[PDB]
Amino acid sequence: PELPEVETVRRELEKRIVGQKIISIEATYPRMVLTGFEQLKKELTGKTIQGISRRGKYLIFEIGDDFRLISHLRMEGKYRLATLDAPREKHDHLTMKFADGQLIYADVRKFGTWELISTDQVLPYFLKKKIGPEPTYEDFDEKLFREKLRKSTKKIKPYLLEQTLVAGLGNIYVDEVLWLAKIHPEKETNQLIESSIHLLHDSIIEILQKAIKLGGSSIALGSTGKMQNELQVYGKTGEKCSRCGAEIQKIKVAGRGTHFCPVCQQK
DNA sequence: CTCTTTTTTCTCG
DNA sequence: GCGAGAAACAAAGA
Ligand SMILES: O=c1[nH]c(=S)[nH]c2[nH]ccc12
Repeated sequence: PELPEVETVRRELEKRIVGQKIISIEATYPRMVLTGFEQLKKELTGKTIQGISRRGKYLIFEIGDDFRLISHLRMEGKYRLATLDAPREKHDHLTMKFADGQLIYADVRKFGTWELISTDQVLPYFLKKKIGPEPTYEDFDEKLFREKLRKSTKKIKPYLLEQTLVAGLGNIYVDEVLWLAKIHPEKETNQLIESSIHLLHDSIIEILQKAIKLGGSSIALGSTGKMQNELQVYGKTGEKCSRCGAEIQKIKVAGRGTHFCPVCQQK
């Protein structure tokens, strides 16, 4: 999941578990709780969920006044709300039980993580990760963006994926964004001219906000997304580009599968 | 059978 | 510092 999917999950959860007292917490895979499962179980049991926030691709459960549970879904994490008598499925790892249902985390690849941290440590947590601004007009300052691009000789796609120029892009939306901004994924950032950086900036915001409105891409909470029907290049190798009669090509860039339209995305 | 494919952190040179 | 490659892991396809 990328920012749009995580935000969809955040919204569904917010409407359903906020106000719910945690009756108990159980784990078949305690190892994904990086700060210690027993400590998390002791601290959160009996607490009421106050809210759910999000920063980049990170889910943030506000639980009691003084704790936050930072959940990352990584590649295939999935939450669902189930009745208490629901049967365990093979890749279920954690469950948070309420009086009238339960929140189950499942993750085939076991990459997802939970971290318990205190409220006044949330901002420091994200500062230490150097997570960039949220992809909104109010937060994503183009001027700083522009100066960071001009100082680097990194390729634009992997640099955007680092989450430090701006938060929330992953492989799908970085490919869509670069297609929309007519930029080559291996373009070195210091060769980007001002007008391209401007288009890149706005496209990042516009694509991510559109995907949020369409409830994310779906290829469980957040499983009713429609953004996948609007994808222009990701996973569409060999099919025609929607800007010219060329075909989508797929290459490897700094380890990632990369879909782009050669003719519309020259350096 | 082998090899490759699908977020973030770590290692090595 | 850097970039490349691999690692965490499971399942599927070639
Ligand atoms: O290289 C990265 N690619 C993605 S998708 N997320 C990241 N976080 C930190 C580094 C990276």
